[PDB]
Amino acid sequence: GPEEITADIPNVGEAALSKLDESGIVYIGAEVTGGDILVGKVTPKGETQLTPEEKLLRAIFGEKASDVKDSSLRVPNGVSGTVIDVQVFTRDGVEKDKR
Amino acid sequence: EFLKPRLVDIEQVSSTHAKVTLEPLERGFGHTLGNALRRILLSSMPGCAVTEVEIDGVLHEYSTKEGVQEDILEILLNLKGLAVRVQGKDEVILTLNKSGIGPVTAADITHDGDVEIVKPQHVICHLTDENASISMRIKVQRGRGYVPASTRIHSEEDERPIGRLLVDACYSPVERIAYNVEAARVEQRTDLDKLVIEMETNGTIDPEEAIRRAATILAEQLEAFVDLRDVEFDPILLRPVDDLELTVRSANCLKAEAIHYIGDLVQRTEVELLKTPNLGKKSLTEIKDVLASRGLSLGMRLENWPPA
Amino acid sequence: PGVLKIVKVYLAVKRRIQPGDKMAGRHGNKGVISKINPIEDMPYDENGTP
Repeated sequence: GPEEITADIPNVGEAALSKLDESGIVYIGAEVTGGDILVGKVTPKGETQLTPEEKLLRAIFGEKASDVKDSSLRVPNGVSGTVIDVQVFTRDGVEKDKR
Repeated sequence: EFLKPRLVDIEQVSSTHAKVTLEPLERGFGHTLGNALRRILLSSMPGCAVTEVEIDGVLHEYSTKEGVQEDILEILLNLKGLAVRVQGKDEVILTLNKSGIGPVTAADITHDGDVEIVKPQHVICHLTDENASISMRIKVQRGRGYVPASTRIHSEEDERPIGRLLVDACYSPVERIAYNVEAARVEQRTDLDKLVIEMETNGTIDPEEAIRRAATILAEQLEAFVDLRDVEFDPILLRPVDDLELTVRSANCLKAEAIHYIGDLVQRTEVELLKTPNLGKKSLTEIKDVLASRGLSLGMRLENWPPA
Repeated sequence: PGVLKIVKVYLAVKRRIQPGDKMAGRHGNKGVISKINPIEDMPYDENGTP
């Protein structure tokens, strides 16, 4: 399927979501260091056999039940400093990003 | 039998330049006192400097504001040279707002209660159109030495909102200081020495007060010489033994072996406690099972064991 | 065709001078810094400029 990007990333605490907007990329001017998450990108996974364990997982948790993976770009080691710009570009036809 | 220096004939050349004279001095003490005072004054002098700022529309230091003639990075550099004098407080906030055409200087900073701007012609930005405005909030602090913005971390205990600009702090009002040694004018004494200390600050400190501060710092440092003389940490450990919900049979066995603490049990490797009477192969598994639940496997090695 | 949407992020880091950093003139003389001495230890002329 498609690799949509959004702020809502499963299995990541509210501490790492402090510096992301409604689209899923860091605010301009946020001072970053270490390995903080920069872009929230999800990669779909394949599953078509809804076993009862997966059924109860989807019942107690969200509809996806964290099936999707999280291929989110992180700050590489030894790199610090405030962000400057974000350069989102969109393919024609698809709904444009909020920013 | 040593003459005491008296701070006399202090004269001021300009708003920054200053000359302090120490009339009575002995043979070799002039250079000693001059060097000590110069090093003390250049190293550690209290002063006020801008710590962080907040401009209305900016997000970081690497941006620009429409209508101003300088980058935000440049504006921080012109602000770093701003010198203020605060009385009775240490976290004074200096808010300035200006609109129109022409340079914006420190003279238009809002008149706070007790804050004296040494020079009011210190330009910090320029405006270039009639309808643009600049609104910033400057925070000044009091310190002792050079404190870079990057080094400090305690200021990040409470999260800084995006928009708070961090600027380095110098805190040292003394920029240049030199001393000179001449012969005193006293003729009744055979030969006497006088010392004059040319001091150039940014106008934030009084030269006499600066000399007094250096002298008291030196005296307090020397106070330590006038009387020489002188001639199991983890919370999971150190817990009561009867907290692992063991069986009745293990309770008496541990008491006989005198395992009264959790950490004593974890230090026993599997080949040696089996020799204990009536330990039980299945019961031994129970002790291993409950200790594996806490993540404490048998066979660890400690170094120091306090009684408590 | 395989790419649906792209995002790029830029960082800005200020590198203050420090002992290991290399400094050179424009006459073939170079070198690495060895120590950032305080102001009060640098040699000073008669007027006191270090």
